[PDB]
Amino acid sequence: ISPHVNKDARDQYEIRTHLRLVDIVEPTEKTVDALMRLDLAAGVDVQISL
Amino acid sequence: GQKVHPNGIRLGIVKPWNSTWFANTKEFADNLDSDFKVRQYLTKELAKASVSRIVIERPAKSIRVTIHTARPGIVIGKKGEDVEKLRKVVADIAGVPAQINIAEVRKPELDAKLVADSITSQLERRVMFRRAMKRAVQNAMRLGAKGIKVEVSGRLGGAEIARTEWYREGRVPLHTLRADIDYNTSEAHTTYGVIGVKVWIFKGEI
Amino acid sequence: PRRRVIGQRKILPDPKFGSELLAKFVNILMVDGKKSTAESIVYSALETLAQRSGKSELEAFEVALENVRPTVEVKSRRVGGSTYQVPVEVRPVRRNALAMRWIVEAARKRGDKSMALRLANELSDAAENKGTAVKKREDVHRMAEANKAFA
Amino acid sequence: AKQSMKAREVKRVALADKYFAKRAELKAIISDVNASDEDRWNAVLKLQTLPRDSSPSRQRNRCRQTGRPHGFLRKFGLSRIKVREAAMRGEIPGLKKASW
RNA sequence: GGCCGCAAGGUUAAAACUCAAAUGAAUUGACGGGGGCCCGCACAAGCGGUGGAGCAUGUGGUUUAAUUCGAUGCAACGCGAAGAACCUUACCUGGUCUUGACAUCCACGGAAGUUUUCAGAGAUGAGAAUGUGCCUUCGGGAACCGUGAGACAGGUGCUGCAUGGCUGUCGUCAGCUCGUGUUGUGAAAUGUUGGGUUAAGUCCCGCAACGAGCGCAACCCUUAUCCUUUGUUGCCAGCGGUCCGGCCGGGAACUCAAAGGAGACUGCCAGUGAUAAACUGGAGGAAGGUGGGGAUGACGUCAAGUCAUCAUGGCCCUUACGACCAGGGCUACACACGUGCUACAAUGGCGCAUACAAAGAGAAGCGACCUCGCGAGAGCAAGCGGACCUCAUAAAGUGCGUCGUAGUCCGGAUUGGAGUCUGCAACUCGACUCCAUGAAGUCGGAAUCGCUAGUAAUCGUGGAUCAGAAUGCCACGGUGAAUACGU
Repeated sequence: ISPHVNKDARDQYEIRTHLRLVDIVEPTEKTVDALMRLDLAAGVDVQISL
Repeated sequence: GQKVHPNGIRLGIVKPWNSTWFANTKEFADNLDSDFKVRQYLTKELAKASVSRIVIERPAKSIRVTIHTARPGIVIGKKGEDVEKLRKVVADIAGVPAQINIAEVRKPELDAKLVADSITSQLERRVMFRRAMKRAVQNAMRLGAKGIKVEVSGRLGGAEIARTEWYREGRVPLHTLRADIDYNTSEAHTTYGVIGVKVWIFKGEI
Repeated sequence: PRRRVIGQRKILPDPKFGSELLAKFVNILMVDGKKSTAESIVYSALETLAQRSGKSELEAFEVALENVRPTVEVKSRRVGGSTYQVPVEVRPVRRNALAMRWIVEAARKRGDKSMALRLANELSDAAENKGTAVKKREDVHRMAEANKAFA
Repeated sequence: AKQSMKAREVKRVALADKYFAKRAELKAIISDVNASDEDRWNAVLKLQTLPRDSSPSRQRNRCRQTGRPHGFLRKFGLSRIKVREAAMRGEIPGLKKASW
């Protein structure tokens, strides 16, 4: 945290990543359409696997 | 002793972030550089419109910017033109489709960035710093704040030896994490060097 | 310390003979965080000593300790820019601790083959009332006797 | 840092991008175990004939905002000082002071 | 000079010259080899080290063409540097350019890819291919390239005693101040002092004082005990299969995962105490008196550190203190110091066989199985942006042999010979592998350091910087002690 020389002065930071899982087994034709049509907030990342 | 940043110590408890998006390790650096350039351009261009906060969000494949200001007429323009120009240039810089939104500051007397900018402008115009500070403290306390503090440092009045001065009023409890404290800073360029200004404002516990 | 209170820490009995004294002895012999080595050394030495003396291990150990326990020591004081050696009593726990430490220190400085043999020989010599530990006890008693005028 | 020291890196990156394909395999058959007796002698010669600034190991990671060649973090593309400033101002999503 | 006295001396009593002060009483601090009361690994009671040997590494000095610059009582010396072969670079020798390596304005000509000669390279002299978008609404040069005149660009050059921003230390010590009232001619005082008490200017009770603000405590993270909700890539009590492997059907109980909750408050019992604040014991409970650990740094002090991360007033150079290139140096060596690793052995060295973890990283990446090599490695080649695959075997320990106090079957510097990998290139100056050689050292003078519990001591594992280069830095678990009478 100092610009020049002091070595025992320090800061410690962390980032946390949260994770969730959902699975659907017997769908219909319209459910996949709705799910691919949906929209989400800015800071959420979503992945769909068939 | 050295103190800790009031806003940084409070992020996540009573304070939000100024940027919101999710990225993997391949895109963090590029996104940060893009945001730096965007904010730089906007601050250069709207230097006369009383800007105090720029919020950037990234949906799937777009960019959304929100500007907090106290002079919406100048930003919006007549029949919505200057915002169109700014959208064009922001899209050019970012590299993807862009959207711009505007938001109001009711009272620029309770905003920590705008007070600092005003004091810096008066100092550049050669007003006396004691008057400059007292006016700010008095207006802030009249319009309903629970406490304020102002600090000014560096070769005041042209003296050969530098100094630091401050004023306070009300309550400013910097050790309590549930307290809404707003903080910002600014610099002034004179014929003798740089002068620094800091402002703390208190609005109650949450 | 100045304004503190020291509480006792619970000790656990030794596996085969439930001897808190022997747990303390193993602790004092212990080195470097390894406890099994010390336990093996202690048990081997005690077994050989029992074979040599024809009595129980506890009895042999207790006789050895009785022949080495002290009763009066000397403590330093500063008066008039000089040093006085005031004689003072000793508590039972300190007696036990001093005895065990002196025995171990004496044993570690011999010239036999293994530590087990060293310890067996040292304990036998102590039981017969001759050796370095008893020499140290005698020296302490003599230095305490030489200073009875400063009580 | 200096403006010239900043320009040098642009030059190096451009040349690496230009000659990547040529340097990749048409010249790195020296590791081939059944290429030929000395059809790789010419490979080594005409590899060393190329410009020196085209080897990726002659690039140094510098801070994007200042140019500092020491104290670099790959996740952010910045140096420690600027990382701290941006973190305190609140412009790095998800980052905060940690304790445990 | 006069008078007095045996003498020592007494009494009356000047001038020239030099300075802008000398002095009394009282006020706020600081100090005392002055007094009173308290605290802290400050002493005392204990356990391991450093100072001697070999080897990392930083500094002083010396040497050199250069050994580039900064920090330098505690609070510099494994410090800026979370990683100097070229590059990084900031230093030296030599070869070269002058509107410029990096920007905005004017004009005049045109458009990016392949290839051969001289150069150490920089950089000069060569060929054919190419015809673009656009308003072609006629030239727009918009895209990029080359050349000429400046207006200007450029500086890791000086001043940290001209500055902003950031940091060390007294010190997580309990203090530092203001409004109105009152006392003194005034500088100032009271409050904040006193009797108890606390880790604490923490709290109660008194008193010309009545009230506030910054600090203390709480609001934040993690750890330990339980309940509810969803069971995959995680789990396997009861049932049935089996190849004896959660491998199969299955189950939602338990371990585990991360979301909402409950719990600890001197809340209860007895004694002491001023009808007071509090103090010493006990019950129940996973946990008891701020349960354990972390983040959090008051008004101020040291003209403390940083113009070299960045920014910035003043000064200074601009055919040069500003670009470009090859080769050297920061790695020198009579000598002095600070922080570390490895020993000087039997609580051990060598051989064979076998228990038991936590936390992390992976796309120009981590790389299994199989074959070849004594070995570092090589060739083919699955899976994995991951509770799924890879890194990836924990070590000390435990059982059976062998060595028998020797400078040794202890210790491992230094040197010769063969190789491997990353990299345009390992001479000066990289890390590893095999064969051979086999040094000092036998517990270290006057000095001197760390530690009060899952701590010290000991054994292994991971990560950032990184093409390649840790014994240093930051993190993780296993085994696991001694002592505190007292000031």
